[PDB]
Amino acid sequence: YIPFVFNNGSAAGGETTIVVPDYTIGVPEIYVEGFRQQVGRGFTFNSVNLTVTLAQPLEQGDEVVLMLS
Amino acid sequence: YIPFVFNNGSAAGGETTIVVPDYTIGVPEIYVEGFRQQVGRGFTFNSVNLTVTLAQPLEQGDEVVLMLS
Amino acid sequence: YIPFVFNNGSAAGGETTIVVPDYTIGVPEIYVEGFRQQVGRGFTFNSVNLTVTLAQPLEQGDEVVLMLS
Amino acid sequence: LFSQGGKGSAGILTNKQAVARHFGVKQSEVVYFSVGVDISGYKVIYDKTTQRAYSLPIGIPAGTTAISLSTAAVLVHSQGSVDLGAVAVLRKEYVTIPGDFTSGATIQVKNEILTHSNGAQYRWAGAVPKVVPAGSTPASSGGISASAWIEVTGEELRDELATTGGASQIGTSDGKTVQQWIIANDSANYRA
Amino acid sequence: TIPGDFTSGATIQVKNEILTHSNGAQYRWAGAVPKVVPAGSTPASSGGISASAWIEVTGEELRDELATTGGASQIGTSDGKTVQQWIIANDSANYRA
Amino acid sequence: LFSQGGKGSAGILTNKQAVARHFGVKQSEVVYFSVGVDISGYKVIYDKTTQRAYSLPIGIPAGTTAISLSTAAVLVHSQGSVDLGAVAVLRKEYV
Repeated sequence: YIPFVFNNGSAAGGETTIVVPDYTIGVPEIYVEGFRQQVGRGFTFNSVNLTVTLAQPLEQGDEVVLMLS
Repeated sequence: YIPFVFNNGSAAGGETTIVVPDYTIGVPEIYVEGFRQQVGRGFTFNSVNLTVTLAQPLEQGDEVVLMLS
Repeated sequence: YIPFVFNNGSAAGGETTIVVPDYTIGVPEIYVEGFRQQVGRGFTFNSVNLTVTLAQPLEQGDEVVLMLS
Repeated sequence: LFSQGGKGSAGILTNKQAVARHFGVKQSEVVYFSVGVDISGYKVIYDKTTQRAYSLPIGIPAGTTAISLSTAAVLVHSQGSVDLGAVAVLRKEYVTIPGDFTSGATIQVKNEILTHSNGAQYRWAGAVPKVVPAGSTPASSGGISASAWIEVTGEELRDELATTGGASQIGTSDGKTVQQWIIANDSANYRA
Repeated sequence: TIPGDFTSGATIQVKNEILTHSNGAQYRWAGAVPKVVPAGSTPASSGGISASAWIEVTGEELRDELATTGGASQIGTSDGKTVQQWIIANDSANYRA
Repeated sequence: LFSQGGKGSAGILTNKQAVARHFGVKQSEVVYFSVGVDISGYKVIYDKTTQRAYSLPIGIPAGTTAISLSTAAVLVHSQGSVDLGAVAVLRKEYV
């Protein structure tokens, strides 16, 4: 998997959705502050818009590492 | 690795051993609530019975993601 | 990735740098007590010396799983 | 630092554990405050901005949502408004603010108690943002009274002793209460 | 400090559980494993405030120590003499009476 | 036990959260003590060896570093020495 780091590792706060690059045909894992999230549980990835809908809104400075497939 | 989610992501409680599907010839990693476990430390996988012996008995609602090889 | 466990899973304490085997041409991930670390954020890997420079000095008994590439 | 999930959105559950253990409640009984959360059935509410947790008053109707929470812990919900600082003062869930009177600290919430050089902690019974200048004392900052600084560790016993029954709770060397001895020696005052 | 107060009603499972009252005091129950308190109650109405009943916790030890034979000796008067000393000084009135 | 990041170097932030909630301060206002940390601007200091946290006295000058912290919570910094046990007694932060 290709690791994608959201906003250099520090989220701006209040982010519910994250846009991944085109290459990403799937996001199997999300690592929020070292916590692995499963598809459908901690986040849902839609392939049409290329956007990861998160279970929680991100807070300021959150490190989110997106695994792109 | 093939991620296997134990009981839809919510364990029934008091589970010491987890049975993996046949395909699994090995379980290199266990993710209990986002915590990676190493073989022999947090869990031991036996190939004969296809059962993962956990270091702790699972509590009710625990999210365990089993990596199958 | 090849998982490398530092000092059988229990660090001796006060360890800032970790030496990886030769095979390792890169260390993409570090798992300190189940916490994934990103290159440049939680650790920096130098290919010349084959040493992982950690953001924090390790404490006694810390479980560090090094992913070698 | 290592990425240990104690920051921001990934620290909600561990922070809830810490708050529940501090308040003696269940982890599921702690709620984070934002604009629209259901505060019903929850027993402690945690303010993310001030990183302060307040015990929610019981009896909040099912389905009640929160609009705003002031820096003085004034919580306005859909069914009304609650001064969570006053509730914490009633439950004696005080926060000993860092500093003392001689250094000067500003009190935002009623449950915030300020240390003094005598070893006592004083809570302010007046005014949402009581400000205390450096080098002050409880007497200099408003006095020590019911509408002023109140010592917290002995507040209830001090108030109970100040009532008409206070002399009756204090025994003398002969096994008689101070009130009984006052009634026994009042013949001197009557005679005078 | 169990959530709730006497006016709302809380049930005490463990002896260390202390119930808040509207006076700002916390009372612990010295009787009975599952003390139940109905809504709108008070420590006096729920069993009273005594050694075998509700006990205020923040001043429990000092209240008990003041209730002993030495309590009057720990309290000083305006002239620098203890309350016990002044009681012994004015007891001539009681003796005379 | 499971590897839950509550041990050693990976438990600094959660322990800081716990200490801050116990003391009513911000998580960024708790500092771990070692030989050379800047204790300025911090309001609570945590001793890793004794696993005890003490409220730092206010007014510590900016840039002050710590040399040693005795088992009696005697903290010697670059600008002086502070008996953190006495400070805790004054603030009634008893253990």
